[PDB]
Formats: sequence, structure tokens, C-alpha cells
Amino acid sequence: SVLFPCKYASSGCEITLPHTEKADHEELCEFRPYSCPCPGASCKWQGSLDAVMPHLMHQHKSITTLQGEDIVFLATDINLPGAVDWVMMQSCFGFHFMLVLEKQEKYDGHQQFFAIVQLIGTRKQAENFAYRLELNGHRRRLTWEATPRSIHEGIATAIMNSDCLVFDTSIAQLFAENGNLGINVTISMC
Ligand SMILES: [Zn+2]
Ligand SMILES: [Zn+2]
Repeated sequence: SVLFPCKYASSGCEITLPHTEKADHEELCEFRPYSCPCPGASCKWQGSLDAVMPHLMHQHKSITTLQGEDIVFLATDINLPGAVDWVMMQSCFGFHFMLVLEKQEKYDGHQQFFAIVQLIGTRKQAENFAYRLELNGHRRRLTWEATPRSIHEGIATAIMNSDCLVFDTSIAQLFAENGNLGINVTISMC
């Protein structure tokens, strides 16, 4: 049983495991760098958790940040052929929750939206929360509630498995007013 240091020991991590069992700790390890949480898979910054807020303050100034624990995100122009994602930050409970709406294109000539929120915080910190996403309309409500993913884990593997609010364009137009979609976001503790 010959032991190896974790890949991220050069960041402070002091664990040593057998060459096989690296996988587990190696991507649960808190010393793993955080990738830029923006749904834009085009900004490939990395760095430490404390640095994430700086990096968005600096390189993603166009992100609207919202009041408190129950807000309404107005995603504008969801039917624009060019529009592909909306993003914004919600400040409550002394944390920040990044809300991202990703438009993707599948079988139809149409698109599906995916909506999910992540916590600016650890995997452990994120389990103490839940979030709810509401699309509201005339005698209609589509709701999704789940546990926000930590930015450490990311949303890509959750988008992949539809583990978030999921809708296509005809659902959008049911709830879209003009070309804008109002998404009620509620964060809570648990
Ligand atoms: Zn480690
Ligand atoms: Zn970035």
C-alpha cells in the first residue's frame, strides 16, 4: 500500500492515499481550485474560493446582483436567436447564490432552457440551503426546488442530467411576457 500526496498538496493539502483511491479525495478536496462559475464556458479563469468574488467583480461587471432571499430575475430577450445565457447574483444569508439560465439547442429547431443556482461556497456549506425556481403565469405555475450545487462541484454535470428546472421554448412563451421571462427565485435555509 504505497501512498501518494494529493494533486493539490501544493495548495496546502496534506492527505496521502494509495494510487488507486486518489479519484475520490482528488475532486472532493477543498484545496482543488474553483473554476469560473459563469455559464460562459469561455472564460477559463481558475483560482481560490475567496478569489471568485473578486474575479466576477473584475471580469464580469455586467452581472446584476439582487436584494435578498426572494427576488425576481427578469431574463430579457429569451427568444433572441443570439441569446444563450443569463446570469445574476443573489445576496442573502451572508452568502451569494449565482443564478444561471442556459439556453441550449436540441432535436427541434427550438431550444431548451436550463435553470439552476449554485452557492459561492463549499460543498458542505451548500447542503445547508435549498432554492426554489418559479415560472408564474395566468393560472399556471412551474416550480423546481432542490439543493443548490456548490461552485466547487459546478452545474455542468447537473445540466447534463436535467437536475435543475428544465423547459423548452413553448413553455417559455407560456410564461414569457413580451420577450422577457420572469423567474421567481427563493433561497432558504435547512
Ligand atoms: Zn487533497
Ligand atoms: Zn470568469
